[PDB]
Amino acid sequence: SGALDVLQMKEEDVLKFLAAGTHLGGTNLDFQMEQYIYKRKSDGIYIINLKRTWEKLLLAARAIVAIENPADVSVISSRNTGQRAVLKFAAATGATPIAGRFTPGTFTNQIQAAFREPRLLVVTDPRADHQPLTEASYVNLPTIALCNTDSPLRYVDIAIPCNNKGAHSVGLMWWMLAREVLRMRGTISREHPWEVMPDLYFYRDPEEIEKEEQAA
Amino acid sequence: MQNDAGEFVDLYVPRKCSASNRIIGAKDHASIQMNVAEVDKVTGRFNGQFKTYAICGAIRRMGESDDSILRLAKADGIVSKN
Amino acid sequence: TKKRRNNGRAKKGRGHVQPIRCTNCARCVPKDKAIKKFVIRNIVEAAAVRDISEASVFDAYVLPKLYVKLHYCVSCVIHSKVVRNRSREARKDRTPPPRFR
Amino acid sequence: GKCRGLRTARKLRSHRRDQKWHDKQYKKAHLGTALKANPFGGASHAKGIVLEKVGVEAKQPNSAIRKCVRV
Amino acid sequence: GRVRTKTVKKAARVIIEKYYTRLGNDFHTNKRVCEEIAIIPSKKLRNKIAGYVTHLMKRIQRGPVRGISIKLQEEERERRDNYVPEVSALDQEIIEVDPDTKEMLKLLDFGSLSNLQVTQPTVGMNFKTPRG
Amino acid sequence: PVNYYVDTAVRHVLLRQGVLGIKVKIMLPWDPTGKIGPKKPLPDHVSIVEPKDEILPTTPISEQK
Amino acid sequence: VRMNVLADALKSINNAEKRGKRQVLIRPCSKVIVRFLTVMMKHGYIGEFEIIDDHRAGKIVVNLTGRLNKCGVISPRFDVQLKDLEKWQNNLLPSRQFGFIVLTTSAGIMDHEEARRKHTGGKILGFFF
Amino acid sequence: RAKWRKKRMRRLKRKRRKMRQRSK
Amino acid sequence: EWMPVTKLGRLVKDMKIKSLEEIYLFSLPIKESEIIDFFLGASLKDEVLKIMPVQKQTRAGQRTRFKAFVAIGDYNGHVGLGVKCSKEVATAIRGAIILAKLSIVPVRRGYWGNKIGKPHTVPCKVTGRCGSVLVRLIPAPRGTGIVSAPVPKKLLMMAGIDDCYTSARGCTATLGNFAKATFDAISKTYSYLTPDLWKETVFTKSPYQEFTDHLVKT
RNA sequence: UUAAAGUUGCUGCAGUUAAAAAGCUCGUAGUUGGAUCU
RNA sequence: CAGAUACCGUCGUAGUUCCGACCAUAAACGAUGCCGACCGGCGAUGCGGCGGCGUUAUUCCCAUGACCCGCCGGGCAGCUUCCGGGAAACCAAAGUCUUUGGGUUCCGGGGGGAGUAUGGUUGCAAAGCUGAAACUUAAAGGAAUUGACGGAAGGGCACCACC
Ligand SMILES: [Mg+2]
Ligand SMILES: [Mg+2]
Ligand SMILES: [Mg+2]
Ligand SMILES: [Mg+2]
Ligand SMILES: [Mg+2]
Ligand SMILES: [Mg+2]
Ligand SMILES: [Mg+2]
Ligand SMILES: [Mg+2]
Ligand SMILES: [Mg+2]
Ligand SMILES: [Mg+2]
Ligand SMILES: [Mg+2]
Ligand SMILES: [Mg+2]
Ligand SMILES: [Mg+2]
Ligand SMILES: [Mg+2]
Ligand SMILES: [Mg+2]
Ligand SMILES: [Mg+2]
Ligand SMILES: [Mg+2]
Ligand SMILES: [Mg+2]
Ligand SMILES: [Mg+2]
Ligand SMILES: [Mg+2]
Ligand SMILES: [Mg+2]
Ligand SMILES: [Mg+2]
Ligand SMILES: [Mg+2]
Ligand SMILES: [Mg+2]
Ligand SMILES: [Mg+2]
Ligand SMILES: [Mg+2]
Ligand SMILES: [Mg+2]
Ligand SMILES: [Mg+2]
Ligand SMILES: [Zn+2]
Repeated sequence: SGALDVLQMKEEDVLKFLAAGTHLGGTNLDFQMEQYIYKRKSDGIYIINLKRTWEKLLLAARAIVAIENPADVSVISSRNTGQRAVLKFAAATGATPIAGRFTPGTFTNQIQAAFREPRLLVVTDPRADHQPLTEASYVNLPTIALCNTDSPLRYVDIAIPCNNKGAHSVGLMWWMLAREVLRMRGTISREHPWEVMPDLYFYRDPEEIEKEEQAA
Repeated sequence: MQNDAGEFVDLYVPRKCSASNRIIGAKDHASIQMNVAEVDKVTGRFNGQFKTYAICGAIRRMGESDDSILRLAKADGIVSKN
Repeated sequence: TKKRRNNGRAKKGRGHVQPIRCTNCARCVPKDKAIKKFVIRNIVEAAAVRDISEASVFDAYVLPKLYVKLHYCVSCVIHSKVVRNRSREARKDRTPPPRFR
Repeated sequence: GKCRGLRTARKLRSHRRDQKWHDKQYKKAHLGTALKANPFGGASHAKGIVLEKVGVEAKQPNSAIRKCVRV
Repeated sequence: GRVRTKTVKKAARVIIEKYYTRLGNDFHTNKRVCEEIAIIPSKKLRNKIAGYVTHLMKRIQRGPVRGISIKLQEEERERRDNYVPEVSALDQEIIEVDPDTKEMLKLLDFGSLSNLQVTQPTVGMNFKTPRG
Repeated sequence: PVNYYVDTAVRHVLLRQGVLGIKVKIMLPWDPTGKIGPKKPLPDHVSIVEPKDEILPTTPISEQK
Repeated sequence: VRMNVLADALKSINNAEKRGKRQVLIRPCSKVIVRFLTVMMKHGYIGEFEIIDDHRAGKIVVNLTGRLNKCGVISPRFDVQLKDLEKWQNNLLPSRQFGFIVLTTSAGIMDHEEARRKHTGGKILGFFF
Repeated sequence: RAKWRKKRMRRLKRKRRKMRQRSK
Repeated sequence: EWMPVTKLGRLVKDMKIKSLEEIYLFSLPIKESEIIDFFLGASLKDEVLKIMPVQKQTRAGQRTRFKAFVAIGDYNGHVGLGVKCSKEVATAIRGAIILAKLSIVPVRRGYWGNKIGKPHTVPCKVTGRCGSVLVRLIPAPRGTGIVSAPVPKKLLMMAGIDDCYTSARGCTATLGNFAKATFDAISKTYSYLTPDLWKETVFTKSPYQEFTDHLVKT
C-alpha cells in the first residue's frame, strides 16, 4: 500500500480473514518472523498482525504485476491444501502452476521436458517445499511465500505472514492475492465486489465431496 | 577505472546490492534483481513505472533479504508507515 | 578419528564416575558408559500363568512382578544383541526404539 | 601465540636460538660432533691407500655386486 | 508373477497421452486402436500394452493419473473442481474472537465491527506437551 | 533377434610369439534393406506415429458433390 | 584482561561489517577511537557515528556503508620513520591506489598520506581499506 | 607393544645399574 | 547446427544481446557452450594443463579413467577452467573444453602506479584459495611479466594479466587445486570493492524483462 | 655456504586426531596493562 | 591344548582396609593453555534473582512451598544453520588468518636410534626430573574413497536348502 485510501484495507475484507482465521499461527515463532507478529495470547497461539499482512499482500502483488508475460510467473504448491487454490489462481491470472510433485532439476536442467525458466516464484509453504526455493537459488528467481509464524525465510524474497496450515486460511490468501493482482492490472474493478467467490479456492477433502454428492 | 586521460577502461561496471552494498558477482546465481510496480495514486491501477532492487546471494541465505526488501520499500514510500 | 562426540559414556562436567560390575561378565565399567536395561516381568511366565491361576486359594490374586535393573558392559551387550551397531548417520539418533505400538 | 610487546625483544631472540637447535641441520653444522666423526674432517677430497678390493651386495629390490675398495 | 515391463507401461502412457480421445474402456476396442495408432511387433507385446491403456483409462475416469497429462481431463477436472455452495463458509452472523484479537483490530480502528463476539479467555496455561 | 541383427567374426593371427585369436561383433541398424538394415524390427522397440493434425469442427456443414 | 581498546573496537566493527550489519555498538570508547573513526569517516569508509555519553566510558554507535573491507590495528604501536613508511604500506595495503595507514604523530592522528605531506613521522595505529 | 617394551627397557636398565656399580 | 534450448539462448541467436557484458551484468547462468563460442571468437585458445589417470577398484581389478584440465583463455578479457572425467581421453578433453567454455569470467585489471595507457595488472592484491592451496596475486609495475610457477602463469597469461607478483603457499603440487585456486583469485577481482566502484548503481532492464515480447513470439 | 625454506616463521609457520598444551593451582623477576586534563 | 608356565575352574601370598610417613606418575583426555572482545537461531536443564492469570497445601487475607507462562546473569550440556573455518573427520569454535599483529605462558621441526648413553640432581627403592651423539633410513604418519576380507550385525533368495 502507498498509504493510499484506495488500497487501504476495507472492513469486509477483514471479516474474511477473521472467519478464515489467517491471523492465527503456530506456537513456535521464528526470529525472522517476529517482525510480523503482534502478541502471543495464552494457549501459545501467536497472533499475526493484519495490517502488516495486508501490506505484504499488496507488495507481492506489485512484484507480480511488474512482470510483462504473465506466464513467467510460476506458482507452486507441494501439499494438498494448496493444490486447487494454485490452479484457480493461475487460471485467473494466467501464470504457470505446478501442483503435486515438484521435480528437482526442473529449473537447472535443460534436458528435461519439465524445464522452465520462470521470472518469479510464488510458493505456498517454505517448510513443506524447500526444493523449488533452493533451485531458485541457482537460477536467480525472486520469491514470494506464505509464511506461518514459524518458517525459515531462507531464500525467500518477499514473505506473506499468515496461517498456511488450515485449508480456509490458505484458500483465502490465494484468492486475495488473485483479487489483488487483477484489481491492479486494470482488469476487474475497485468498486464492484469480485464475481468469484473465495469459497472456490478452498480445499475439498473427500469427506465433503461425499457429503455434497450424497446430499444431491 | 579511469586512466589519466579520463577514458573508462573496464569490461563492465558491476551492480552493488541495494541492501548491503556488496558487489554482485559476475557469477553469483543466488542474486536478485527485483521489480516492484508503481500504482496511480488516484486509481490504484498500474502505471508502467517501477522501482528496482538488487540483492546479492549472501543476504538471501541469511533470510534477511526480506527485511531489507521491506525497509527499502519504506524508504521508497511503496509501503505505508506502520 | 573421533567416533562419537559424547565418547560413548554420558559423563559431562565431572571428572570421574563410580564404576559398576557388569551383570553378565563381572567386567568393570563406569556407571555412565554401562548399557543399562530395566526389566519388569512377571515371576511366572506365559503359560504357567493360566495354570497357576487355577491353583490359587485366593480369588483374583494378581501375580507379583519381578523388577531387575541390568547393566551390560559394552562388549556383553553386543554379544547378547541387547544393542547392535548402526550406520554413521543413524548413529546420532538417541531416541529409544519403538516398543510402543 | 608469540609475545608481541615492544620491550619483549630478548625473549624473542633468546627463545629463537633454542628452537634453532631442534633443527636437525643446523644442529649438525654447529655442534661439531659431526665434523669430528666425518672421516674427511671437512675436506672435499682425501688421499688414501688401497687395502683390498671388496664386492658389496646391492640392496634388495635389485641384484648386483658393486665394486669397492677398502682404503 | 505377472508384472508389466518398462516397455508396457511407458508405451501405454505415451499412447494414452497422445490419443486419449480415440481410446475406450473396452479391451479389444483399444487393442484394434493400437494395432493402428502405434507400430508394435509380435502379439503378446501388443495385447499387454493395450490392456494397460485400458487399465489406465479405468483409473483416469476416477481422477488424475500420475503419469499422463491430457487437456481433456484437465478440462473435466476444471468442471469437477469448480464448485461453490449457495453461501460462503466465510459468512457468519457471529464470529467468535479472543480479547487480544479485539485489541489488534482496535489498532486498525475496526473495534466497531458488528459481527464480532468476544469469547472468554482460557484460564489455565498449558499448551505444552509433558516431556518424557 | 541377435541372429539377424548382428554379425560376428572370429580369427587366428599366427606370429613368432604364438597365435592371437580375435572376435569382432558388429550391429546393424534398422529398416529398409539398403544391402544393410534388416527389415524386421526389434521385438522390444515400439514406434508411435504422431497424430495427424485434425481440423477442430465449428458448425455442421453439408457439402454436395 | 582488556588492553588496547582500539583493537577491540575495530574487531567489532570489522565483524559487524562481514555480517553485513547496518549499525554497531562499540565499547568502551576513547579520545583515540574517536579520532581514528573520524579520519576513517572523512574518506567515507564508514559514515556518521554518535557517542553515547555515559558517566563512565563511552559507547559509540556507528552507522555503516558497505565500503569497509578490512579495518585493523597493529599491536604494538611501532615507531615509524618517514623512510620506513613505504615498506610499511607496501606490506599492509592492497594497493598504491587506495587504503590508508593511520598513525599518531606529534601533529595529530592522520593518514600515512597526510603525514607525508606534513613531513612528520610517528607511531602506527592501524589501517583500513 | 609399547607398554611392554618400556618394561623390557626398565629390566635392562636395572641390570646395567647392577653390572656397573659405584664400586666399579 | 545449433538449436538454443533456453531463454538466454534465443536472445543470443536472434542478436538481441549486443555484448557478453549484458549477461555478466545480471550474473545469469550460462548454460550453453555455443553462447560463449558465437560470442568469441577466434579470440579463444586453450591449454591442456594436465591429463591425470585416476583409478577405482572393483572385485575385477582397477578400472581406470581420465581427468583432463583445460584452461581456455581469450587473451585480455576472460578465462575459464574446466575439468572432466571420462573413460576415453579424447572425449575427456573436448568435454573439458565444453565445461571450461561454460565457465568464463571477466578479469578486472588495474594500474600499478600512475595510470597511463591500458590496465596491465591486477587491480589490488587478491587471494584465490582452494583446498589447502593459497594463491595470491599482487600488483606489479609494467614490464615485469608474470612472476610465478608455470601452472598459474598459464591462466594469467591467458587472462591478459601482463605483469604479476605471485605468491603461492600450500601443497602446490596437486594440479587441480593449484589451477582452481589461481582461477579463484582472478575470479574475485570483479568482486573486490574499491573506491572506484562507489558510485550508486543505475539499474537496467534485465534482458528477460526487456525482450519478453520477442521471446513470446518464440 | 646463500636462495629455494611461510622446512627457525619479527614481518611469517605450527600444537583436537599428522611432530606437538605442563596433572593442577599459587607465584617473584619478565613481558602486558581501562576510561579520563584545550 | 600339538604345547598353555594363558583365557576357564578350585584355592591362595603380597595387596585390597584404617592410622602415620614417602613416592609425583596415568589415554592425569575435551587427546583442544589462561584472561579478554565480537560474531546466528532453537528449545531444554541446574543455581540465584524479577515479573505474571491460574491451579494445589481444602473452601476467605497475607506469607511462604509445590506445579504453570516468561524475563535477567552465571553454569553443565544439547539440537540446528552455505557465520566462518578446516587436509578432511568435524568445530558456534578448532570462527573473526596472505584482508596475515588484543595480552601472555608452555611447547613441535621427517622416521628411527631414544626418553636410551653420560653427567648432574631427587628418593629408602621402584624410579622421577634434566637429556645427547655415532649411526641408520624414503618414507613413517593424518583424514577420507572405492575395493577385498571378518571367527561382526541385519535383511534376501533357491526342492542342486529344508519343511
Ligand atoms: Mg577405529
Ligand atoms: Mg567447575
Ligand atoms: Mg580421570
Ligand atoms: Mg611453499
Ligand atoms: Mg609433495
Ligand atoms: Mg636456507
Ligand atoms: Mg622468501
Ligand atoms: Mg611446518
Ligand atoms: Mg596416535
Ligand atoms: Mg599427536
Ligand atoms: Mg591440559
Ligand atoms: Mg610478577
Ligand atoms: Mg591507557
Ligand atoms: Mg597348569
Ligand atoms: Mg586365574
Ligand atoms: Mg577366591
Ligand atoms: Mg609432595
Ligand atoms: Mg606425562
Ligand atoms: Mg597431554
Ligand atoms: Mg598455564
Ligand atoms: Mg528459577
Ligand atoms: Mg514468583
Ligand atoms: Mg540458562
Ligand atoms: Mg598468524
Ligand atoms: Mg625428529
Ligand atoms: Mg623428559
Ligand atoms: Mg642417570
Ligand atoms: Mg585411517
Ligand atoms: Zn560384560
